[PDB]
Amino acid sequence: PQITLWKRPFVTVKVGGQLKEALLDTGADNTIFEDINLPGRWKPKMVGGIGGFLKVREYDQVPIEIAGHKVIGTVLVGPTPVNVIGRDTMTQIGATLNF
Amino acid sequence: PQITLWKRPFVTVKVGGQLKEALLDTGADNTIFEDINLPGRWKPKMVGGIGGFLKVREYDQVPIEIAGHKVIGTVLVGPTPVNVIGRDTMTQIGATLNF
Ligand SMILES: CC(C)CN(C[C@@H](O)[C@H](Cc1ccccc1)NC(=O)O[C@H]1CCOC1)S(=O)(=O)c1ccc(N)cc1
Ligand SMILES: CC(C)CN(C[C@@H](O)[C@H](Cc1ccccc1)NC(=O)O[C@H]1CCOC1)S(=O)(=O)c1ccc(N)cc1
Ligand SMILES: [Cl-]
Ligand SMILES: [Cl-]
Repeated sequence: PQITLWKRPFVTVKVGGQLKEALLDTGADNTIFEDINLPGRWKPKMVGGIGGFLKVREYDQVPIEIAGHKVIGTVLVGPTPVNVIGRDTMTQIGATLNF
Repeated sequence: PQITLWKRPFVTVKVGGQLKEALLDTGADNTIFEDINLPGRWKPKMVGGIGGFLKVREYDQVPIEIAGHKVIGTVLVGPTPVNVIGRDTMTQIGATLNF
């Protein structure tokens, strides 16, 4: 797709085969969801945002699909106010910013 | 330009007569700079993200030079860890995400 930015750029995303929504966020290094339930053990991880630093759960090698693109990546789960697709995943799907 | 996302997408912009670097940020509703002097009146606002909220000054109808274009729009000013160009400004230069 080619999408403009008048509204928040949410996409449908299948993450661990569960159907969710998340914001394509070129300012996010990492991809983070609030309450998807991914199976298994996870690694503690820290992420930083406008307000400070949060402790999140890092789940490795998680399947993610966006726009027909099926990728394997790292997905954080933590108290983010909105689900975000970060640059890690966006480079895997060949996403670019254009103007 | 077509910007890939293997690194953080910084651009140089002019604001308040000064050259500043800012992150092209499709997750940011509005543009925010740290430490700039703008002349008009401002209004106090708050923005939220990862780790909580940030107090900013909202200046309305401010010029920014980004790429080759004069964009007039809202600019927020506050102690953001990184300057960001948000959707409010990117929409005015017809920026799009492509994937
Ligand atoms: C640029 C904003 C962050 C300033 N604001 C918040 C204030 O905490 C602000 C925090 C701050 C100080 C210095 C640099 C950067 C930030 N301290 C402040 O300036 O005092 C200083 C000047 C000398 O002594 C103490 S604000 O404009 O006052 C305000 C208040 C409430 C809301 N909702 C919105 C804005
Ligand atoms: C969380 C999104 C929805 C909103 N933020 C934009 C995001 O791109 C934000 C940009 C940023 C980069 C580095 C340090 C600080 C902030 N990155 C971010 O948090 O990266 C996290 C999530 C995964 O990787 C790490 S914002 O900064 O809170 C924000 C809110 C409102 C306005 N007007 C402008 C900015
Ligand atoms: Cl256990
Ligand atoms: Cl700068």
